Amino acid sequence: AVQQNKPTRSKRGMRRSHDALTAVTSLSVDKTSGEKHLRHHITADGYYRGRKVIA
Amino acid sequence: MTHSMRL
Amino acid sequence: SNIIKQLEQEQMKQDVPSFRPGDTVEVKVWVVEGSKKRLQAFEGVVIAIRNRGLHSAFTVRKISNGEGVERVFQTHSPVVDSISVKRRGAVRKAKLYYLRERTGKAARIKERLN
Amino acid sequence: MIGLVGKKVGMTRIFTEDGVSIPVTVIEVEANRVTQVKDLANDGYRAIQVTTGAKKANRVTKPEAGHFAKAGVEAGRGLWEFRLAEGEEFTVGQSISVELFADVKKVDVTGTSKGKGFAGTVKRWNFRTQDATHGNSLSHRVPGSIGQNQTPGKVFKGKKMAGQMGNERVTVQSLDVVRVDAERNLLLVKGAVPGATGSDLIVKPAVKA
Amino acid sequence: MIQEQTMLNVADNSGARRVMCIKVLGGSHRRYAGVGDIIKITIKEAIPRGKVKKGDVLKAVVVRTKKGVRRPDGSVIRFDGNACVLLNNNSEQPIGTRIFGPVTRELRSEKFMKIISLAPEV
Amino acid sequence: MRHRKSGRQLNRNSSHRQAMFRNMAGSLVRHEIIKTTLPKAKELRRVVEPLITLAKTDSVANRRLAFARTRDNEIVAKLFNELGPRFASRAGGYTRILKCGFRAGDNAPMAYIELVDR
RNA sequence: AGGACCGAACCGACUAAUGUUGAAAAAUUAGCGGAUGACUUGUGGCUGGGGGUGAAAGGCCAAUCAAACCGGGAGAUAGCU
RNA sequence: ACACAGGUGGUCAGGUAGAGAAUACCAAGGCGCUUGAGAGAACUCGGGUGAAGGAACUAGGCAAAAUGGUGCCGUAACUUC
RNA sequence: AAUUCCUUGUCGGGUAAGUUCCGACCUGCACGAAUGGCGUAAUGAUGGCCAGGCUGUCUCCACCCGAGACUCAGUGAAAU
RNA sequence: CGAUGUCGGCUCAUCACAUCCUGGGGCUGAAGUAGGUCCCAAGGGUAUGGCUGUUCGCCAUUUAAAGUGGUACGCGAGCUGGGUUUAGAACGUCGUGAGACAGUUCGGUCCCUAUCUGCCGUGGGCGCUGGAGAACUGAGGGGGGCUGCUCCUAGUACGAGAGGACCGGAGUGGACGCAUCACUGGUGUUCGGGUUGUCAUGCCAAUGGCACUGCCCGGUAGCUAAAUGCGGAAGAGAUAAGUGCUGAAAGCAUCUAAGCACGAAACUUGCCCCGAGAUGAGUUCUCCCUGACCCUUUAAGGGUCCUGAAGGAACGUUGAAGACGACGACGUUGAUAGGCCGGGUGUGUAAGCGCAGCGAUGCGUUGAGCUAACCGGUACUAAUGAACCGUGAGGCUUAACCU
Ligand SMILES: CC[C@H]1OC(=O)[C@H](C)[C@@H](O[C@H]2C[C@@](C)(OC)[C@@H](O)[C@H](C)O2)[C@H](C)[C@@H](O[C@@H]2O[C@H](C)C[C@H](N(C)C)[C@H]2O)[C@](C)(O)C[C@@H](C)C(=O)[C@H](C)[C@@H](O)[C@]1(C)O
Repeated sequence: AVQQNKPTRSKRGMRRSHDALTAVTSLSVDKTSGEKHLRHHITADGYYRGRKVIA
Repeated sequence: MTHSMRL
Repeated sequence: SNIIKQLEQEQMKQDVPSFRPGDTVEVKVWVVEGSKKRLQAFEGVVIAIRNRGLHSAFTVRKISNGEGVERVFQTHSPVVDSISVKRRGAVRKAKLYYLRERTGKAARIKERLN
Repeated sequence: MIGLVGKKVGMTRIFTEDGVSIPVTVIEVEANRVTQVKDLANDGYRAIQVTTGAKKANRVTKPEAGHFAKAGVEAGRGLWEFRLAEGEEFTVGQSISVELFADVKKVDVTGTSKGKGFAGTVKRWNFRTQDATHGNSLSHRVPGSIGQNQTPGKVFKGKKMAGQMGNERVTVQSLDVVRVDAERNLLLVKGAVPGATGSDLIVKPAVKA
Repeated sequence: MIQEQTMLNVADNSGARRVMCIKVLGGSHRRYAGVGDIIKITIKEAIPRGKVKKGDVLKAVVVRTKKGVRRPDGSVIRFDGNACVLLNNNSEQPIGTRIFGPVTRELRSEKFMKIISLAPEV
Repeated sequence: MRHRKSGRQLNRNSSHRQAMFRNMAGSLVRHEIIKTTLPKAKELRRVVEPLITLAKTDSVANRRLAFARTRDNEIVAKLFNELGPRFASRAGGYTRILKCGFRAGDNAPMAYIELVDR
């Protein structure tokens, strides 16, 4: 189980290359609020498709 | 503990 | 779905008699001994019925001369000729596997007279 | 000859008049329509390409819409191709029913089987489980020895190990056909064919005589 | 599903009462035997006036199982207690004069036709 | 291998899962809107909505089955007095799922689940 | 009445599994033996290094025992690495 | 060595079934064991059930399954009675 | 034979088949009388064998329930 | 020797031929059947138990056969630890004695989270020279190849009878692989019921918690084998040994020197699966973009504004797909999931009420009531309008071509 001899910065960097976090594409602009939110999530203040559902 | 050891 | 049940609605036979589990029944099966065929009797007690439409089966249990036999029957099969109830039993459990266990006076059960 | 694609819809059983209860499988063989005929001119070999079913107009793309509107055929889900064995031909768009399979007696099925997922070796390669007691320690269903020693010094290529089992295309050959219904667009074959209900069974006449 | 080391009860009046299957015959690595199958047996208990004694080794034929035969309609005939009928080890004809309890229909071919000619029910 | 198996396990044993869905259904029928995790909300649909289907017809034995399912008296009182006739005309779909960000602590997919009268 | 019987507390440690950079430098889980005695335990004493103690294994003597630990001769000596 | 599944002597000891300070569920009283959320592959750990056969496994019935209480009937060789 | 090499001695029982078990015979390499001999009811988490019951130990594995494994968020080792 | 862990068993094996069976042939002191001996042949197959720590062996019973060998006397970072070979103890024996014994007997810790190669799967990047979506060709690789019994031929050829075929045709078995739940079944701690204890909802009735799902009884859908379907080929080529035809060399003779034809489960195809990262990067079809400027190192250029098409991606409902990515369906011109309704299925006559009985309990309402994963429908809830990536006709030379 024990490693044999230590790998380099390259073989560490190649393995760490695949951990690139990608972002969201773009936030949705709300109709009535104008505020940003994720797609199919409510906003930070509560509007969602023009419907104040939590007030 | 003999089993490994070569006697 | 619907096409399978259409074919199996076509293949089903029409007058099957409904019986509860526990009724002593007289089942007649076609038996083919090569060139000749015959109608052969099997009297026993139904202990398990399974309704699936065309895949309906029911297992009749008969003690013959010394030994218990337990034979299943496909209901809408063309081999099983007719189903004749001899008496209407009065058990309440749906499946009757303790009749496969018990013998004699314990294996006897009530009549319905409902 | 030319196979037919259809939908595997469940299993049932038919009863012969003599007594044999034959367990059959119902393929809804919808009538296929050729959409492209290959020939020796451009391709060197001859083959036809069929399609069937129905598809939403929002669901098709403009490439396949142009390919289907090339020769008179409506959109159908999926595409398949058959090899047109040397002495048979069609006009593009000439529909095929299940009468050519009413002529035949022995048939074979190809289709994508069910997917068992990541399976261990006992499920996959029919291995033998080790002894479940007499001191056995954390090694009930594992394969054990996968090589010899220093003299190979490597695992041979093609070792039977655990991994993906299922979701592959597999075939059953020389199934017996019992009944070829015309007006319901159905075929009934004897016994088990691959895939779960809703599969795309591509059916050919059987090669093994 | 009779395999080796299975205890069987006798069905005929050969003189045995309780035997043990020791090998299913016909093919290598054969696991188990069905109702139309010949198996080798040894005898564990016997009536003292029997035609065979305790500790013989000879062939036998299965006649009954709790697993049961499967008729081509989908029927299955599941008895209670497995049963065998002893056979004259080289000649394969039965020993006893009569046979107790019913048998199966699929058995019916010439040597087992001599078996079913004694049998009370089918 | 769960081919056509339904029901979510939620990393809990079955008796805890049953009592948890009972407590969640109690809080949902009482307060009419809650905030919970997303698969908890989906299986809360699968538990809650037969209770409001049960609550359409007022009888004795149906209220005893409500008391068998949810085990509270104020809950069945509020249910068979209010949410019976308030959901009379419709058919199906009494619960509504909105997803609302993530949980700040352990990064859980959060969701407001509510009854549609409010 | 019993170095009697079955069996909790209590004292142990026969079997298997999990543990093996553990939860733990000796355990846990499911079973197991004794359980009114040649028992077990709380508190306070005493015996000490070629010595103590030992229903006796060369076992224990502060996780160290065919001769404890600590300092000192001592920077022993090493034809050996 | 740790906010360590270990170790630590005394006093009180309720309800129901129980012979009982065992056990099952509870009262007074105290906690939910200082990482959570999904998913429901292999594989391992702890468990449950299983057709027909029943030690064929194997070093060996190891581990599992089974037997289990109260009263009455009955109880062999052998014996130091 | 806790002793026996040759040796799985030969004969008998048990098993379908018994290098182990039991009863014998003496040709005791190399038993033997308080470094005890030969017996022995009871007892043993003791050693060998046999039978009944019971079973996933097995023929031959199959499904299920939980805990890890896998993915995400936080903290974040070690042998080498 | 600053460590290459021993015998045996389990799991998994792979190669060689000096071949055990199956296949082809020669000779036979081969009448037939069955054999003996030798040549070719490695595609496939190759016991179950008793004793023993045993490999080995003996036995019992099968089989077509119970192959021989290599691979650290294959395989312990895969399992066991019975044997040998630690510390306890003992018998025989040797020794004055501590102790000793290829003599025995009883008991006696098997550590590890995989860095790299390897192998099994499954993806991200770029490539493939404008971009995109499909469907294929096939280099190459892999899988599979075992066989018995019976019957016909026929009781024929053969032989004094006794016995009894080659070649060919047919069905049925075993062992193995693949597929699927239609049957028979297992499981089915998400469905129904029975039940002991105990607590709780104020109480009776009715339920629920907890006791391994408390213990049990059935059981849907899935998954599954012991269940059910299937598969080993036929054909073809070049052959190994072998048998040949003609034919000289060598007037003859001769399978060979020139030539021609047969001939095996081996090899190549035929069947199945992967398969254009086959950088040799293949083909066919369809679709989508036909704006301007500047600049100098005038270049296969760098940049600015306008335009972003085909399609992909992201997100959501998700799936008999699935570790995760992937793949598949669907996104209101909508049955993708949940719910509702009808049905199916399973359990077995709910509760309440009445009646009989002193009471447990029973009977009518009642085949009632409740029903998971099933089926067919149903927009009732949840799948939002857009934003993101991808643009602007796609180099040079030679050759034909149409103008
Ligand atoms: C708690 C964990 C302990 O390890 C074990 O218990 C395992 C289970 C031993 O096996 C046990 C059990 C056994 C039978 O062998 C496994 C026995 O023979 C040895 C002596 O002890 C190991 C591995 C032994 O190795 C073996 O030592 C042999 C001398 C050589 C052999 N090698 C050549 C192959 C080697 O693997 C040995 C010496 O203890 C290893 C050294 C590193 C240690 O002393 C360390 C401190 C260990 O005690 C330990 C890590 O704490």
